[PDB]
Amino acid sequence: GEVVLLDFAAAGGELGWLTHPYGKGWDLMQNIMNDMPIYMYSVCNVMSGDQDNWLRTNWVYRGEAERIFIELKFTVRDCNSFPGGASSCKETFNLYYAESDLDYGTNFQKRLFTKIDTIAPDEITVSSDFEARHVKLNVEERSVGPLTRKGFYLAFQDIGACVALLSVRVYYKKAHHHHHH
Amino acid sequence: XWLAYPDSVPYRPK
Repeated sequence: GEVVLLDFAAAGGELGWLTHPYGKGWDLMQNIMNDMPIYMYSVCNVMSGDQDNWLRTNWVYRGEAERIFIELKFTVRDCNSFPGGASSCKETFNLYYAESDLDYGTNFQKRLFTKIDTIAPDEITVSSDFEARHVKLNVEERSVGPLTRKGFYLAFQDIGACVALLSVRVYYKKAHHHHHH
Repeated sequence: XWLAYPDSVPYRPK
């Protein structure tokens, strides 16, 4: 009994989310070491001064949803992995949203967005695990509401972490929420 | 530089 409004991983790299600023920050990446390609939005501008990198979903039609659940899956590399140059590395990133009746398209104004939470990993990925291709996937969920406008955006702010965002699943929940088969 | 995820490369649908 979940109704899914957005599912990044299911979309196979095709959603073309907005990134700000032009060039520097979040980047759509692919990994093809498994049977099927994996997509993600990654950023890893550690050792590069202050970072303020934004990734914005497309507009999401709310429909009947009043309270949404936002499920994220992501990796974070240990700041000890990088030369002495966390004096220039963080292990969190920030989740934001904004409601609006109309889609503003390519006009992204971060001042319209409210922070939902700081997102922190239960497990950081250390270099030996990274080099062995055993990354530590984290799952975090947050809920937002009550929603009142025709739609909304989510956005992700990186402040200088080494993070890969592999899944963004937004749903609302009806009674009898279970699986089967 | 460093990558966030092993064996990842920039991707854009064509």
